[PDB]
Parts: sequence; C-alpha cells; structure tokens
Amino acid sequence: ANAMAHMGKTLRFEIVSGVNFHTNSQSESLDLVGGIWQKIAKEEFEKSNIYVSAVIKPSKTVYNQEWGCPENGEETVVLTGVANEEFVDDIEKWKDTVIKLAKELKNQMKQSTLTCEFIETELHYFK
Amino acid sequence: GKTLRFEIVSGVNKGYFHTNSQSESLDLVGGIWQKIAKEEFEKSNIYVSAVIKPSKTVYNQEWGCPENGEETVVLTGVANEEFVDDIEKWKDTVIKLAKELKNQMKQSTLTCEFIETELHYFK
Amino acid sequence: GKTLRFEIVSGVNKGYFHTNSQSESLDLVGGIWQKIAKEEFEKSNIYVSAVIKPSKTVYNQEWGCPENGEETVVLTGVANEEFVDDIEKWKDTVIKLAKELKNQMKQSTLTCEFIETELHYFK
Repeated sequence: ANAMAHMGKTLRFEIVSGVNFHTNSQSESLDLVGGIWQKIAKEEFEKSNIYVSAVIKPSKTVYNQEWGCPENGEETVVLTGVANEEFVDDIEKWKDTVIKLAKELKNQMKQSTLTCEFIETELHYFK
Repeated sequence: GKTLRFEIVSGVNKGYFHTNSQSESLDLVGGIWQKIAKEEFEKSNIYVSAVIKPSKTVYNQEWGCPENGEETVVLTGVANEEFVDDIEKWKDTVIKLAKELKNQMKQSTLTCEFIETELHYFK
Repeated sequence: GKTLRFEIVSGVNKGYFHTNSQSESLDLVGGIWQKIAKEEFEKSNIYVSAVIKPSKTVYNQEWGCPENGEETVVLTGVANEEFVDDIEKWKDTVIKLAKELKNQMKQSTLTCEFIETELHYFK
C-alpha cells in the first residue's frame, strides 16, 4: 500500500490533574476527564481553528501526607499531546492555547493546583 | 552522555480484535509488540523493549473519535548503551517497528516521537 | 525557565510481595515511595514527589519476560522551582531514592532517566 511519513522538531505537553464527581474506578475517571477535555478542546477549536488532542493515562500522585496527600497517593490523570506540523502553523500560538486549556481544566475539575510541562520532541507521523 | 527514548501511540482496533477491556487490550498489544520485536531482533540483532501503558486518546468527534476518547496504548523505550552500540541503527529499527505495528493493528495513522534523555542504569 | 524531570521504571516482585492486581501493585509502590521520600526529606529538606502509572514491560521471553509483558510501575517527577533551589542536589537526591527503591523492591535492575522540561505550575 501507499504510505507517507513526516518528521519534524516540535513540542509536546504533559498535564497532571486530580479527578475530584462520583466515579468508582480509574476506568471511570479516565472517561470523565476525556469527556471534559473533549468539550473544552472543541470550544477552543471553534474560535481559533487549533485542536489540542490529548492521550490520557491513569495514575496516582505521591506527595507529603502533611500537605494533604492520602496514604499511598492521590488518584490523578496524566494528559499528553503534541504540536503536529500537519495541523499546527504557529508553535507559539499553540503553546498559548495549551496553557489556556490547562487553566480551564483546572477550573472544571475544581483543582487547587495543576502542572503543565513542555518538552522538545522529534515527531514522526505515519499515514 | 545523552541517549534517546521513543514513544508510540497506537489504537487497539476493537473492530478486528474484539477485546472487552483495557486490561485485555494491554495484553493484546503487549503480545503483538513481543512478536514483532523478536522477529526484528532475529534480522538485525537489535532488540527493542517497550514499557506499555493503558490510555484513551481524545480528538475531534467529527474526525471519528468516540465520545470520551478512543482506547489506546502508549509504548515507550530507550537506547541503553549497555545493549546498543549504534544509535542511528537503533533509531532506524524503532521506525521499522513503528510501521510494522501500524500495519498489525490496522491503524490509519501512528505517531512515533524521539526525546533526548540521560539514562542511569542500576544493576 | 528550564528544569528537569525524572522517570523510573520498576518491577513489582510478585515473588516477594504477592500482589493480585495492577491496582494493588500501584498502591504497594506508592506506599514505599511515600515512606522513602519522607525519610529523605527529614534529612535533606528536599521532598521528591512522584506520579505513578500502571504498566507492563515487554522484553525477550528468553531473558525471563512473561508472555505479553511483565507487570511494572513508572514513576515520574519534576524539580519545581517553587520548592527546589539547587538542581544538582535534587538530581543527586533522586538517584539516591532510585537506588533505595531498587533495594526495597528487591530488583536486579532499575532505570532512572532525566529529561529537560519547561514547568508551568498553577496555584
């Protein structure tokens, strides 16, 4: 079959959020966060034509119990995405958009704190 | 000294493999990776191990994403200087395996990223 | 504006701890990390938080990997400039904790990687 491959230097983001909502499992909290992210990314895309996709992974975050962490860690989700040159024209505008969406997710999940990191990456995209 | 890690995201193609949970799809992808990595190692003598995580990938429903995201697996590995002599050959091998996984999982698109990393290996 | 993140991959040593699910092995590793980070913080005033993910690691069955991969946990953390003053001291502390985890989990081998990152922290 025919095939295409693109390679370029770009950025990926990674966000960590709590899961706060009456979910009963990591499978259920994955679906919860997935639905919320899908809605906020869609709203942004309608304004700017920039769609910020994310891969979401179940996790627990371990920190000092004296700052409120439960024993053995707090239930969290990790969201990761990339600026794919096929869909993204301007890396600075994309980065600004990711930061905006991170703050909105923090609000929707009613979180006190939230992290968002940018990491340099070499993206190969196969079709 | 620096080296490289790779990360791939793949779908699990329920339409074709008919897994019923994230536990089952994790095992499916784990077994497929094990087989393709072994086949490649027999050809090139380069064995590419991967750490695999369950996930869901959220994109625009108008491009076919299910509500709340598509079931996916994330595969991540590294060029460990204890086992790898030539980084360029390793990178070429990872790209080969990414394409093979895309084929085996019958995926329309697939991503493979390389990230610079400083590996400490304790034995 | 740059800092460092770490990522560790560890086995869960079913031979010794006998966990029955990925949920149970996540809590096991979580509790061990919490205790070793606390003990270190009391000595050095450096607290190393981690986000822990369930996973499997796929390698050659001829080196002892189970079919479809071995149950593992991935631990990832960052040097947050709001809490961390000296990156070299932090990195040394992470290495110490990685070795201690290797000991507590009775692992033959363990990896710890450092990756450059740009951290935004929202309060």
